[PDB]
Amino acid sequence: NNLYRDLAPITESAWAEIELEATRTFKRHIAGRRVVDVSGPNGPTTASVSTGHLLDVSPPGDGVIAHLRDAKPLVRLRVPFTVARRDIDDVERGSQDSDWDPVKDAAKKLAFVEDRAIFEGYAAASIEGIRSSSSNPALALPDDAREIPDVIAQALSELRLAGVDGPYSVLLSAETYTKVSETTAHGYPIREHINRLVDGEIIWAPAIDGAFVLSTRGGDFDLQLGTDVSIGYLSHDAEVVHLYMEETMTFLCYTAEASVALTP
Amino acid sequence: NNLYRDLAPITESAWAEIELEATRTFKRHIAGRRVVDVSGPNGPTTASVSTGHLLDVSPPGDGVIAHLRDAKPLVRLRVPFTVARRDIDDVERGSQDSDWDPVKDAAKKLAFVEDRAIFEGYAAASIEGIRSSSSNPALALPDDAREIPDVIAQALSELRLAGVDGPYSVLLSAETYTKVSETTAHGYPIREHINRLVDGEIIWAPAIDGAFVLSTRGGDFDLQLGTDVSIGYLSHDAEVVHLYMEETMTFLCYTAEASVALTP
Amino acid sequence: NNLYRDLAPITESAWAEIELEATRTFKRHIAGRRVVDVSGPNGPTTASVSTGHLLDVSPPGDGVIAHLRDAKPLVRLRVPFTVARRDIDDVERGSQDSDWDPVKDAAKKLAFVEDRAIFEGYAAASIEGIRSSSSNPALALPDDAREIPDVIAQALSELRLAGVDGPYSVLLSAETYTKVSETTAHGYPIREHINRLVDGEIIWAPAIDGAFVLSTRGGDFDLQLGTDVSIGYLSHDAEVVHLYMEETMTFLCYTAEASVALTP
Repeated sequence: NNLYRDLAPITESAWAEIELEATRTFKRHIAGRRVVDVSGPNGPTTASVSTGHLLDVSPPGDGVIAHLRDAKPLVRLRVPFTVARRDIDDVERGSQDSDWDPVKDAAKKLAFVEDRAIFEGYAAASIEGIRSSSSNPALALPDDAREIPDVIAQALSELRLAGVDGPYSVLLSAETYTKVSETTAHGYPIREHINRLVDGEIIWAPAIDGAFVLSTRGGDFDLQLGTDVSIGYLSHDAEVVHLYMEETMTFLCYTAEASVALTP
Repeated sequence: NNLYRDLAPITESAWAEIELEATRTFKRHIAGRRVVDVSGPNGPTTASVSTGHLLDVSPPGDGVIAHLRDAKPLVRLRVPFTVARRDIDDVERGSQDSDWDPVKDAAKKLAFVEDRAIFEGYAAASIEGIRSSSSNPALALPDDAREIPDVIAQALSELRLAGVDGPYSVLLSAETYTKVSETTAHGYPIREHINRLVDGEIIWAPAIDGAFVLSTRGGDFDLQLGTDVSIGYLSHDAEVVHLYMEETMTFLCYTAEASVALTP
Repeated sequence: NNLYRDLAPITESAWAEIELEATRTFKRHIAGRRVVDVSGPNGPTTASVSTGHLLDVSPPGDGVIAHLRDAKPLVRLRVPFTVARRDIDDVERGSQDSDWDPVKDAAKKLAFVEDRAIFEGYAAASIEGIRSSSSNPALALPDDAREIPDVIAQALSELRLAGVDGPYSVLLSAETYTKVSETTAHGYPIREHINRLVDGEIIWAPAIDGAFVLSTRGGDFDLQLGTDVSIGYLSHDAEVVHLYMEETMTFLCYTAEASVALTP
């Protein structure tokens, strides 16, 4: 009800088209949710996640010991966008090529923001990313792609020597993903070697910079959602309708030695 | 299990006696829980209470609007105390007059701390009390007790003129309670007049300073408990056992004009 | 009962977390138990393993022949470690990132000790390892990884010429494992060649020095356990709890020509 979608001059079919486009774009442009554990929507009443720690505070009086409970607040991210009214009206007339580019742009922006917060951190929201939280030393991606299989093999060894078990996955930036896809060593593609090195999967991650090697055993990275991605309405005009894409979330990292970062 | 009561050299009967004494003392010395609404124990995993508000924060990037969710953290209060081992051992021998004075002192201290936090506030825990949160102007208790019925009648009128309804209750400090109990006007006790003025009850509140006139309709004052009063064990010796009384709580005031403070 | 875990100030959830971490780390860091035959726990009353041989001794008197029965005693290995009490207490408050690094370190130390005893021997315990017990001549690992497939093929031939049958497995040190994983010959990875040479499996063995080629038909290597890995409690303080990881075991090698050692 807080979305006020009933006040928007948008028909049911137009809403369905917009939602389909947004879902497709967000699914295509998101990679963090494919590795970390998602704590599903807890409702609009959720404002923070309890960590279970205690913080020393001044006692209310003599002879009393006081401790505050520690919690991490959620953050709400809102990406506004605008949709032309003629495109909405053409849907009911059988139009199959309505312009939903703003929806795609908003979905891409929200997905990139979420991925960067998960992996690179968001200081204002008190989110420490996987890269900063990792304790394993960071490796460097080689200049030539033919050496990528070696470095990924060095990281895995680290994860094995730290006691971290379970399937291992590699998240590669767009440039690194393309380089690995097209590179061959004496005619032998290097993807067929990385696929054998890694028993998990290679993930298309267009939002990160370098590469990440993580252990997907479970219980190391938790994305807490208070509210999942939702589309709402602000106002409209004789020509345009103003909507927004919204999400309330936070990220927590528990295991520091379950990730290795390969810098560019 | 976190109380570690199984490691203490205390028998079941001694535990029962200690708990009975603590419960009696805390019930006798507490007055805040008789007026405000208690949100019962939510378990050890509760660290904060969501308020439903939003705080502006710096956006993660251009074209995005960010808001943090606001929450009030809980605070844990711990009052340690010590019990002699001979008194514990005498319980199994049929002793009916074991020394539980430390338990009573700890219970009184915890109850007074909780009452003062509810009514006078606790800045370090971000708790704003009923007195500071109230918007109605504060009245002054008269020098002579015979005029107390008039001032209480002035406060009620205020509560009526602000639109606040429901039963009205008066919390009186120990000195004011005794003065009202013993005072008479031309032989007519003033308690029989205050009882007719007030359709709720007169509450013995030995922790507050002056007096409070509140509306007990409901939904104005909320004491959130993460964990109720519990007794735990720290360590022991050949002569003494070290225990503590613990409670995790916070207080929230919603209706500012549902209370009037009568200063001493 | 001899572990005295009931005296420890540790809750059930903390015990579960500690045991889970220890099991994960030990499973990740152990390789001997994946090849040899494990004679399961026989109970605390087991003190030695009978070999079935006889030792000449001085007769008690004229006209009598005396022989002592030969047995190999078990050895108990204990690795103490310490855990902070605040981390234990945070588990009941919903903490998901408690510090169990000491448990991981103890598990790694115990696993490495057991692996080195199985493969390199432990003279004080009268344990002769696989390397010293082997009768086949030891080969040398080549300087360049591209020649590793050849040497492993030389060892297998030896095992075939000695009459040893059954699946063959290769245990590689961490360095050799990584080298084999990353090395390629004219773009063709050498793992795809070693996997075809060997009909068993390639085992990650971070405790051994060079490499081992063994026959896993069965009945050649026996790890006798009197008591499996178990966690016990020694004492505690106001800040820390002292625990230990314990195991009673011995190792026996029967077939001398069922193993080949490739030195670094």
